[PDB]
Amino acid sequence: SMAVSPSPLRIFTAGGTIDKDYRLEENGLVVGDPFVAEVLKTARLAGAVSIVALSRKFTEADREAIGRAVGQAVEDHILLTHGTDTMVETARYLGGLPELAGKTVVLSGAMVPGRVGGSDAAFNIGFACAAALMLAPGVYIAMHGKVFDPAKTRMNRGLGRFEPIDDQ
Amino acid sequence: SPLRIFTAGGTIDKDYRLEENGLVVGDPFVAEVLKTARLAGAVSIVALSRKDSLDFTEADREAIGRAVGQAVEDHILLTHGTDTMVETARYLGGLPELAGKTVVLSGAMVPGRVGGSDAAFNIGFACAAALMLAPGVYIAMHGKVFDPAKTRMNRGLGRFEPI
Amino acid sequence: SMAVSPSPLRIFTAGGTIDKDYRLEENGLVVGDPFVAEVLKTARLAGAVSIVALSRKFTEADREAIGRAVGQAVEDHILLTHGTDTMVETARYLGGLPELAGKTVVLSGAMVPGRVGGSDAAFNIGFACAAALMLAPGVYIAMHGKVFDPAKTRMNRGLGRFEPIDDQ
Amino acid sequence: SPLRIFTAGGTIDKDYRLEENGLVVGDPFVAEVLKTARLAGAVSIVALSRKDSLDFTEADREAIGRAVGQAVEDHILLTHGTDTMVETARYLGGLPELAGKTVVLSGAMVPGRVGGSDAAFNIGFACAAALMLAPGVYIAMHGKVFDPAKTRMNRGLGRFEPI
Ligand SMILES: [Cl-]
Ligand SMILES: [Cl-]
Repeated sequence: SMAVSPSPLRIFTAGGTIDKDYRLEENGLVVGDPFVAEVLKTARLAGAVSIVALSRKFTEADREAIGRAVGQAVEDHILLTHGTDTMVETARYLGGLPELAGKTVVLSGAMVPGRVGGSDAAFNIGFACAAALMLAPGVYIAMHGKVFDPAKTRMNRGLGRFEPIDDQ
Repeated sequence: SPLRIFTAGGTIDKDYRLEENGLVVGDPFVAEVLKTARLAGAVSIVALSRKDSLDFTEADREAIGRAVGQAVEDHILLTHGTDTMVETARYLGGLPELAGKTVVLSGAMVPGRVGGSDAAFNIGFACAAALMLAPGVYIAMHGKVFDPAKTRMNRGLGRFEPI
Repeated sequence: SMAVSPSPLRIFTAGGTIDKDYRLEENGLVVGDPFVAEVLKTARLAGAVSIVALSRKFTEADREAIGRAVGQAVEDHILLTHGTDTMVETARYLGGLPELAGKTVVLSGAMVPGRVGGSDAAFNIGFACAAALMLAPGVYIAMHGKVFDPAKTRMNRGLGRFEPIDDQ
Repeated sequence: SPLRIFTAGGTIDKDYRLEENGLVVGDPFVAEVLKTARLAGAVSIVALSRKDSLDFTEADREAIGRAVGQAVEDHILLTHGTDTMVETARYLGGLPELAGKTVVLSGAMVPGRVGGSDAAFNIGFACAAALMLAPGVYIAMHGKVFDPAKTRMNRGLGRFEPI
């Protein structure tokens, strides 16, 4: 009965801008290795986090595999790192799965790749890990130091941020 | 909810100076992290100290408490050295003046301006904790929330641990 | 007659991978501000270096403007930061201009953008600045910790480096 | 020409350690810069010391001289602390054993592992200097080549300057 640190959070990675990295062959960026693993490596965690790579790019098949992976996890606190362009569509899909009803599921990512100077990625990862641990069960987007309801959120391209959709 | 951030120095903020041939407490690293965070909402940062957290007196903790009480915000982050973080947190937890606020202390084991630092992760985690936790005083480090009354720094592990 | 530090090196910037940076609007890299200025800012220079931006991308017109700028400089030590894909063509062009005959002219750049993690850029800039100051008059490519003769150099794409062309 | 790199410690190599609550001389930063330099040619790196350059004795300088003499390479870079860089350089310049070699000393005013360091620029500049300069001993810092016999560190400027 010595103390055992639990590992209540599992992270799944689905690619996106957060993970982009330069390749000579492409003369540009590709979706690379998961940047969340780099951030957690130096986080001096008390426990650990289980990080599972799902994809590196989006068909209903791809969202369905994500829902299967999230639903089959033993953990009830889940972070999914993802591209911002279809994050709302994935989040809305996950919110329709009854098997997620007792889980806190947070999607996050970055507007700037983690491997590019001046990125929001490390901040967003810390914020989203906490959100996944602390929010009540449901599906959320955590970006810009804010929690978003997927049914009432859109990307504002001129602003470069997600914004809430006001009730009419 | 608007977040108020206070900076009290510590390892997180250390930076190299030629004159000292070593590290000193420099400008608050939380401002560098939040500059690139693309924040959607209400934040402001206030400097309180750059003094060594080992050199904080009961008078210094009383002045930090009064400064946090000056904020009308009910969500507070205080960046601080880890050496006496538990002493400041326990002091703040005893002030009836702060009872409606969520106050989170955080910092870093490695300076933000040194390679391989925990600082940016800790700032994001602690900002969320200050917005989401119920009223009280907490330490947010190591991807965990600690109760100050039941926490110590374990120098053998280089981490806070529960008592 | 107190000591005055000379500024014998002038730098011209013509863009390339070295200067690439992420933009939200593009969802990828563009040619950004000159990365050589960022490196020299923290170099604690004894003197200074004059950095002039020429272009951010290549027509004979573009090479001709570069030759005009280099030939009109008062300095006899010149570094041009440039993309690696046509560096040999620019260098060979400059080597044909008699008005450059007393100048040491070095071209350099980076295989990885300076603003991406793990870049060769800062090393290449320090190496190329020294090369421009120390080599005898002529036109050179300085990359990979090596000096290349433009008439006897090609990019080896499989290798990701310039290589010499052996005499037959 | 093959370059041999020797590492004698100094600010360039400093890194943060929890146990010290500050910087110590860590692993050689020149190895980190050259790992990403995509080098075309012949290089090797040899560790000599992590001892404080202020604490180098005449015996230590004699041992650095003998170590540089063990290299068959005629192009040498020695990374070193700036406090006694001029003393080591002047000592090496007097060794007839080294007369055919180009030996360049360099380092950094800011540790390579601290943000805003001169280290990577200084390493690239000093590698080129070691390949290109005529036989002799030099200091390569601040984008300049210094003659050790005619150089001092000006602590008021934070730069080497000619005498
Ligand atoms: Cl791209
Ligand atoms: Cl220190």
